[PDB]
Amino acid sequence: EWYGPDRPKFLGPFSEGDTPAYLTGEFPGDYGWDTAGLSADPETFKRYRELELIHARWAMLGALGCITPELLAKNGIPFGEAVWFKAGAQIFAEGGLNYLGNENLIHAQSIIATLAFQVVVMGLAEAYRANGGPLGEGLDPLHPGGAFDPLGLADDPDTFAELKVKEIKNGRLAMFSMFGFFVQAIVTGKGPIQNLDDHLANPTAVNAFAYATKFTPSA
Amino acid sequence: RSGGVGYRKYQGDALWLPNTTRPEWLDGSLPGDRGFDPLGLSKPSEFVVIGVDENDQNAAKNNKGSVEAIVQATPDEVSSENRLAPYSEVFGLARFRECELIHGRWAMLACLGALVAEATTGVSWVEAGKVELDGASYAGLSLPFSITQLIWIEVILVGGAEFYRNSETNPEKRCYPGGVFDPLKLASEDEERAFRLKTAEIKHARLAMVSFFGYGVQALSTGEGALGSLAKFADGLNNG
Amino acid sequence: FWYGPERPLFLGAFTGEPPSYLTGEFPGDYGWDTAGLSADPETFKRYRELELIHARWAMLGALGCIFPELLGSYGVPFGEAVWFKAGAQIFQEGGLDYLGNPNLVHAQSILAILGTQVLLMGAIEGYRVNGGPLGEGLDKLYPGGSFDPLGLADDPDTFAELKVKEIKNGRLAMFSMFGFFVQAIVTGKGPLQNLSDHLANPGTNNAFAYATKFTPQ
Amino acid sequence: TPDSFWYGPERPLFLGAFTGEPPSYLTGEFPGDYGWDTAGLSADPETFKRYRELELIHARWAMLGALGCIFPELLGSYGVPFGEAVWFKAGAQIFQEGGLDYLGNPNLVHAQSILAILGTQVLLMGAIEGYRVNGGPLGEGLDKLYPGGSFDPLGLADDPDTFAELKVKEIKNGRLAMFSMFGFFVQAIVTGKGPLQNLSDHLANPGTNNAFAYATKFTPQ
Ligand code: CHL
Ligand code: CHL
Ligand code: CHL
Ligand code: CHL
Ligand code: CLA
Ligand SMILES: CC1=C[C@H](O)CC(C)(C)[C@H]1/C=C/C(C)=C/C=C/C(C)=C/C=C/C=C(C)/C=C/C=C(C)/C=C/C1=C(C)C[C@H](O)CC1(C)C
Repeated sequence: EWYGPDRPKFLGPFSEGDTPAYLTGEFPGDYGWDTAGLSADPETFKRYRELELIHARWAMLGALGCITPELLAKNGIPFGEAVWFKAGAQIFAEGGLNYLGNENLIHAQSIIATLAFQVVVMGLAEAYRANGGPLGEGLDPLHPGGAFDPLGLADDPDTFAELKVKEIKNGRLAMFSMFGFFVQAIVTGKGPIQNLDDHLANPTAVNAFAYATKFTPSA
Repeated sequence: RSGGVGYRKYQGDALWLPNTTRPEWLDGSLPGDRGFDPLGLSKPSEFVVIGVDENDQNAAKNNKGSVEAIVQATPDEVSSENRLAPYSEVFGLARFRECELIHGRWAMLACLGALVAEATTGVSWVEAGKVELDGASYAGLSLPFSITQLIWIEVILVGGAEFYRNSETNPEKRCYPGGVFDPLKLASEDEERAFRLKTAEIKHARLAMVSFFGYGVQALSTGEGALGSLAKFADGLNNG
Repeated sequence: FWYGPERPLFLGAFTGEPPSYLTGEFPGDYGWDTAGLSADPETFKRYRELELIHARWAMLGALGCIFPELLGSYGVPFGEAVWFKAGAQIFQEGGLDYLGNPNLVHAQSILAILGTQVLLMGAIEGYRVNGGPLGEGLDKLYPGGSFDPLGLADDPDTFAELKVKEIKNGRLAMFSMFGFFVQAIVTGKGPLQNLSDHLANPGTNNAFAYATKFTPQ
Repeated sequence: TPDSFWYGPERPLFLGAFTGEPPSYLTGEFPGDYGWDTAGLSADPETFKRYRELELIHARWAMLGALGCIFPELLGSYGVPFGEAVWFKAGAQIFQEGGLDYLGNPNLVHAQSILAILGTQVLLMGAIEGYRVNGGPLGEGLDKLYPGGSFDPLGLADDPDTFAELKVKEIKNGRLAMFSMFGFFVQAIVTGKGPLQNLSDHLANPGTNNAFAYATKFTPQ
């Protein structure tokens, strides 16, 4: 289970009649769904695992940071308009951009300062992720360990090979939920907790089909 | 472990009398066999064939036809070059088995339909005609068909079923075809387990035909349907 | 996955030590005999004779409590759709109308009801012990014969898991009827009537509202 | 392979005489091989197979889509009382008060709940797309994209030359539709009208109802 040629797959009982021969079960997260045949080259399939895992990690950081300014908004925390798809414009408010509500916090007005600081920080940090450097060099490009596993959890290689599957499954629906949050903000124009409050107010009447005739081309 | 108490084994075959014998042409190979055949309707009825006579207008005497041969009856040759009279005999046991079953399968499909249609709509099966001659309804929902459209749809569709049913040539397989008609594959294997399935269908066939002949006769007297003529009996029985 | 030592137990992954006399051989073996009632290998048979008859008599019971009240909500004029009020229908002058229909059964004499039940149930539970014209010398719990007409119990391999599905569905039904007796004494309403009131407002129509119902003095 | 004019090295090419020579893996034994893989997406023969069921199913949905988008629109202009005849405005017929009456006829389908439509679409389209991958009662071990048998009832794909000829007709009728069904999308975003309403206007004045009258529509402003 979870590895070998007897792993669960992406269609269940129907899935065994078309599964790619180059997908075997030797990598975590193998459910046998490469019907478009994009990763048949084993060199590109080495790269697409790296692209998938990094995208998942920004998604798990991303999806948690989209709702924590809104759950705190309903628990009586003073924000200046904490909804994720328009909280970037808070820096053009007259009080700068205070962090929680307090002026003795960060208080950033010039975005040119915080932008150019980021690209130098993230420039070397993303450069060190590929080549290595001060937090180790000769390490696995996906799971280096050591400096990024302080708590010793990446031991017991029958457990470490299963926390990967928890790493990517928790990662995949976070990628699927940020693709949620994007579209539910484009169409509706409100925060996802406000959407989740409004679906629970009336689930039969208030759902996505109320917004189905929004993009009809009037010409 | 066992104990024979509260019942008796009787060592027998459960004929339609508690003690008579079995007629000769009935043998226990069929599921419905309880030895019930008065009037000899499935006896092997041998014939005799008479030659044709003389028309022969340019002759002296046009005699008569006379006896040629006493042939024996050969039932259930269902050779399919005929297509309008397949069996070699009208009075053959294998044809009446099939004629009992198809009478059975229409009956119990109709006896249940005579009640479920009434239990929702309230229209009895006797008066189901006029009430849809004006409007085609089903479970209180309207349907777009005229009654002229219903007959052409009926004759064309259920025609081809009754033509395809007449395409099989094996006299057992005309009764129980299976194949596509047994998707669950219940009576397809385990021939003893299939046999008590077959005795359950004929008992539900025999009980159906009597029950449907029950509906019509009491609908001729009373003029009332299946369940409306049931409540009339319980009307006076409860109060009186 | 169900038999032997690599079976699940009542405490799951953190189960530690089951009792010794539960080897993963019989259905419903989750190793939950922490009080140790059935260390006797003879008496443990008698409870497996007795758990299952409780299990089968409770699975058919649940469609006698849920099912008339469920049909009563969808337009069938029952005499008493609530199941614990159903016995009192024979003492009203309309009588026990089956499905609320007067031209059906229409019971009037309550003493004549069980006057013929005892003659049947006496003859039908005595068949389960021994004898009977259905199956003479057969298994005490799984005879097949003509209790299994369709033949879903043909191979001995698949027959083991249907015995498992019989008892897990069965223990689940017996759980609901230690339920069903409490929620009728406490509320006085039907079981789906309590379910219809909980979906309207869950945080108020739960059992903590009735927490002071048996208050003394 | 016979001399069949569509398979092999003498096959016609997507630029005519100016093509020269096809890529080294498009050798001309699959339908619709005009030798056009200039970007080279399918050099891997494992990957090149994966685009062919990806192309053919797109064709077998678009050919239904090309006929399906205009045929209620065509009959709508001759007095059939549809709710909406335009294909991109016909999905919102479930929200009107009469329900989605099929053919504009109230005594037909009469759908009310959009959830009930979608609830039974997934439970059916899951099973038959599940059957298309493998299994299913209509054929167990067959081809992934030419199953035949119960999916060729009239028996007109039996001769290996005629059946190899009709595969060329299927994909070319398909590639005509996929290009054209792409056209329905763009000339509905731009023009805003039904696709025959675009056609009956271009037949009105062809010099002024062409696409250049909509060229300044998306000016940055
Ligand atoms: C046995 C039934 C079964 C079925 C039918 C599926 C089906 C699916 N699984 Mg699988 N699974 C099934 C069993 C199991 N899955 C999994 C584990 C997984 C995982 C981890 C994943 C899947 C995923 C998928 C999807 C991949 C195929 C696809 O991309 O659809 C493409 C085709 C469609 C989506 C058709 C569209 C249907 C819908 C009606 C569209 C509606 C149209 C709009 C209303 C209008 C259009 C809008 C316009 C305006 C732009 C698909 C939904 C993947 C997934 O989640 O992708 C999202 C995935 O990551 N499955 C397990 C556990 C082992 C199963 C147990 O047996
Ligand atoms: C690892 C975590 C785990 C834990 C803690 C349990 C615990 C339990 N399992 Mg197990 N399971 C666990 C894993 C798993 N179980 C199962 C499958 C099963 C089954 C089929 C069953 C159990 C059952 C049990 C119970 C065994 C003893 C009992 O009856 O307690 C009961 C006593 C208590 C829980 C404590 C007291 C009850 C209450 C919480 C106190 C609250 C106080 C009241 C509010 C006060 C009332 C006021 C006044 C008036 C009195 C117990 C609830 C049995 C069960 O369901 O029993 C009902 C059972 O049939 N488990 C699987 C699937 C393989 C597991 C997977 O890991
Ligand atoms: C054997 C199962 C059985 C049970 C548990 C009941 C119990 C009930 N009957 Mg019923 N009956 C049962 C079968 C039969 N009854 C009747 C004839 C009647 C009549 C005429 C009436 C009832 C009424 C009632 C209800 C009494 C209200 C009440 O108990 O207060 C609330 C308390 C509870 C519901 C707790 C019940 C739990 C129970 C005491 C423990 C379960 C174990 C039992 C001791 C086992 C049963 C007997 C054993 C020895 C087999 C209640 C639903 C009355 C009624 O419905 O009016 C409202 C009524 O008038 N019953 C017949 C035909 C003789 C039955 C056939 O066996
Ligand atoms: C099969 C693909 C499919 C497509 C392309 C559409 C497209 C549409 N639907 Mg529709 N639907 C589709 C399936 C289904 N729909 C519905 C139920 C509805 C309802 C109730 C409504 C619509 C509406 C619409 C229209 C939105 C107006 C618009 O987009 O502006 C113009 C722009 C375009 C037409 C360009 C669109 C092209 C598209 C974005 C690219 C095509 C690729 C897609 C991404 C593929 C999607 C398939 C996926 C889901 C597997 C649009 C034509 C609304 C409507 O009726 O509008 C008035 C509406 O109210 N649909 C169901 C039943 C659940 C479907 C089943 O699969
Ligand atoms: C890819 C295929 C496709 C898809 C998804 C659609 C999608 C759609 N079409 Mg289009 N269509 C297509 C291809 C397609 N079309 C093609 C190729 C044709 C040409 C034949 C049509 C012709 C067409 C018409 C004429 C109409 C639609 C309509 C519709 C809409 C609803 C469909 C519906 O009501 O189904 C329901 C249909 C069925 C379930 C099958 C037909 C069943 C009929 C009613 C006979 C009933 C059978 C039987 C007699 C009754 C059963 C027995 C009963 C008595 C118990 C939807 C937007 C309707 C609409 O409003 O769009 C504008 C509409 O009126 N379609
Ligand atoms: C195992 C173990 C282990 C450990 O170690 C120890 C211990 C704990 C001791 C143990 C446990 C045990 C248990 C849990 C038990 C329980 C049981 C139950 C509950 C049963 C039920 C049981 C139940 C039952 C029978 C029931 C049945 C029922 C019925 C018939 C009913 C009937 C009816 C109906 C239909 C309805 C209507 O209105 C009427 C009447 C008539 C009323």
